[PDB]
Amino acid sequence: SGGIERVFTDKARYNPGDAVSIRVQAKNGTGSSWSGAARLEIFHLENSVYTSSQSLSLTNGQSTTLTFTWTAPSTDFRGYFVRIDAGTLGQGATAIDVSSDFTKYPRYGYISEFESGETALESKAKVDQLAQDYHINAWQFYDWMWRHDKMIKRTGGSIDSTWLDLFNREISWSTLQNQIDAVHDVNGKAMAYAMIYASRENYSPLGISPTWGIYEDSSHTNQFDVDFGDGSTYLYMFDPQNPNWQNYIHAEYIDSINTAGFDGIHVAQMGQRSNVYDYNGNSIDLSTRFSPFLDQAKSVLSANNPARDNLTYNIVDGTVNGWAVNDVSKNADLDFLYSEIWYLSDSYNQLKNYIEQLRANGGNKAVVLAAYMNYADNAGTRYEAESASMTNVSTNTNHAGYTGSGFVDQFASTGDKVSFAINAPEAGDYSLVFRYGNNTGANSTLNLYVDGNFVQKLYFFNQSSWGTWKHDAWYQVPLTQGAHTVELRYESGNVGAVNLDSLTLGTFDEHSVRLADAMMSASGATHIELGDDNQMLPHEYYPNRSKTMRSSLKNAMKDHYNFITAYENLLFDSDVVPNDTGSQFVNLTGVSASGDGSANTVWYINKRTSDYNIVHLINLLGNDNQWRNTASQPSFQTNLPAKIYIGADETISDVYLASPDLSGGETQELAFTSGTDAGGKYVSFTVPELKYWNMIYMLEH
Ligand SMILES: OC[C@H]1O[C@H](OC[C@H]2O[C@H](OC[C@H]3O[C@H](OC[C@H]4O[C@@H](O)[C@H](O)[C@@H](O)[C@@H]4O)[C@H](O)[C@@H](O)[C@@H]3O)[C@H](O)[C@@H](O)[C@@H]2O)[C@H](O)[C@@H](O)[C@@H]1O
Ligand SMILES: OC[C@H]1O[C@H](OC[C@H]2O[C@H](OC[C@H]3O[C@H](OC[C@H]4O[C@H](O)[C@H](O)[C@@H](O)[C@@H]4O)[C@H](O)[C@@H](O)[C@@H]3O)[C@H](O)[C@@H](O)[C@@H]2O)[C@H](O)[C@@H](O)[C@@H]1O
Ligand SMILES: [Ca+2]
Ligand code: NA
Repeated sequence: SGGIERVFTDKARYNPGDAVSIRVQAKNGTGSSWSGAARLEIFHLENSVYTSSQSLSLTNGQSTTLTFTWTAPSTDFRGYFVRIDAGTLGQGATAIDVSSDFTKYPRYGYISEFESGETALESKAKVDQLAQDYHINAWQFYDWMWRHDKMIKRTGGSIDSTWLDLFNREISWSTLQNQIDAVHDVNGKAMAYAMIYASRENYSPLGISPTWGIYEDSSHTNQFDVDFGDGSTYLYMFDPQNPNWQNYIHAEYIDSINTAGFDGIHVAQMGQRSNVYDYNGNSIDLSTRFSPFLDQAKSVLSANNPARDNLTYNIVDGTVNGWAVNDVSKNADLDFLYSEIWYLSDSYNQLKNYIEQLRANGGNKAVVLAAYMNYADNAGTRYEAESASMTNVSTNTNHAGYTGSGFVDQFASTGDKVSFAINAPEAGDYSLVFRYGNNTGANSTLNLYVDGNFVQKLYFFNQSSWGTWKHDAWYQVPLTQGAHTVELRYESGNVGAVNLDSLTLGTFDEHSVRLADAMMSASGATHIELGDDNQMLPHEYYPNRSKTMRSSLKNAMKDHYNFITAYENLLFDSDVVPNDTGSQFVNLTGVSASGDGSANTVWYINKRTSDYNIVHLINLLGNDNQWRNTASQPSFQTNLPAKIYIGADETISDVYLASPDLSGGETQELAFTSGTDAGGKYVSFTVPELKYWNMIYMLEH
């Protein structure tokens, strides 16, 4: 098997003029010798712009790697599709982005691990995989810093080679510096995460004054804080418009750029706080105070280094006219916009409208969303704990909300054990996720053994009652294909007790993820969801690996990111705008349609540039209108008729459709007819295949 195994480029973005080196990795699986050619074609949208061929002979079972050189055309900010054809050996694809500045088309990843064991080679590997497979061109470095108010730890004037972060992880300077070097190698940019307004506890001896702080009340009595739950460890919050706090923390931003080599600062925040005072007791609206900080930030960064002055800011809890949404997106000197969605834009449609507001408020600046998929779902293959092998503990049913036929109780003493026999369909990482109850008044622990080896002590959090199930006890392990044993053991020095409901191989649901990303991108945004060593982002604490992508979803992602890179001019460009105004329409014979992402339908979103009329179809057949929750496989459709009404205005030369779902997102020309109905001007064609997302672009001349 295989054929064309990988297609990718040495770097994630290129400048105009750069030599671009397309690699193609091929392997003959057909138990025979093979001789033929591999043909390279590169398109800018509908138009072929380079073609080339190389002869290829391979014995039975032989692998090789071809290289095709290309030069990036001098028009800046253009994306290209890439096809490789090898006849009977197979085909493949990738995409190329020619853009001098990543902030126009951000494809944002992350890094959250900085382990000392990590070699420069491993660091390059993780960066290289994301850059090659998805064209990630910027990375958010998460929880790299020592302290929030002192990001680089020094002993005298000497940088400490390792340090411990607020959750006691060991951060390595050299690992960090290697990863940054690697990001740069692929023409990546590196964004340091940093708060706008946070110090850590016991701040006064770092010369920070409480008089710079924000307060819950007007007697300067309680400083807004963030409590990490151990009585020691806190963030304290400060006034973004205070000139001393700006002075202090912008000097840290700069230290970070200049010492670590970052290309900018990803500024975070906690979200909405109400009834906010300064030290002196003047009531203040915290939501208008971020962009004066950000303006000042931008200006001291651009003065320090125009090449490394990138800036974004987390608009937390995003939604149409959400807190700080308007002030930030309209008045902050940010290179691009960023927003963490929680529960105010739960429908595909609501989230579309938020993206549109953002894109409109910012002057078609790029928007990136953080939106952790399947966040509330225990998604993946479930193994009931009542159906496993348990010792000195028995099943029960006497507390509601379990899955299956019950759960294992009284898992409270030495020698108690539960063994699950699981199958791993493919070698890879697996998130072992346990659903459980704990009402002992504290944290509870068990020891986790895989195939007879201990792997980690595991914490089970205390809860409001034994009626209440959580599933935030997990650990991620590598596994070979085939059978394995996963075992929890109550041993010596384990504490508390738990009811165990089940084990789950925490898995992102391909269906929901494909839909969510098509929506986001048709709407005009990107999604930060990939990082470290091909992990997908399950939670706001980025080191969290309670879900894993299986290979089926990895491939769809490679397709998705190929797609949004080749078609970035049609998806993201400065002049790409909705057609919401007017009153347009689309008809699909056989299937319901909607313009507002209604449940169990197909969804048209109509957009335009001056060159093209664009309609995205997104297949919500068989699924609700919520973007985040898991979903069923939608009803794929074949040879489906459509008619798109337009205006008396438009004349349409050709019709084109590309989809990540089909031939890796290559563009097909479609046959079609024109004319007029009672409803108005119209055009018509058969959509050969709709799976999750088709984009229809129709050339207007
Ligand atoms: O205690 C059990 C708990 O453990 C893990 O979660 C840990 C916590 O993650 C988050 O808080 C840590 C986070 O706090 C600040 O950032 C918050 C937030 O900032 C936003 O702007 C940004 O978009 C987010 O990415 C970021 O999380 C600090 O600035 C940051 O340095 C620090 O990393 C979360 O808010 C807390 O709720 C969690 O306790 C497990 O992953 C989890 O399952 C478990 O419940
Ligand atoms: O302060 C005294 C102790 O308090 C805590 O003890 C908690 C218990 O932990 C385990 O039980 C887990 C179990 O808890 C409930 O059962 C409550 C009672 O219900 C029945 O009467 C049962 O037959 C009794 O044994 C039990 O007391 C849940 O309903 C059940 O689903 C859970 O699995 C131990 O088995 C108990 O002996 C503990 O009391 C705290 O953990 C201790 O430190 C304190 O000693
Ligand atoms: Ca169960
Ligand atoms: Na859904």
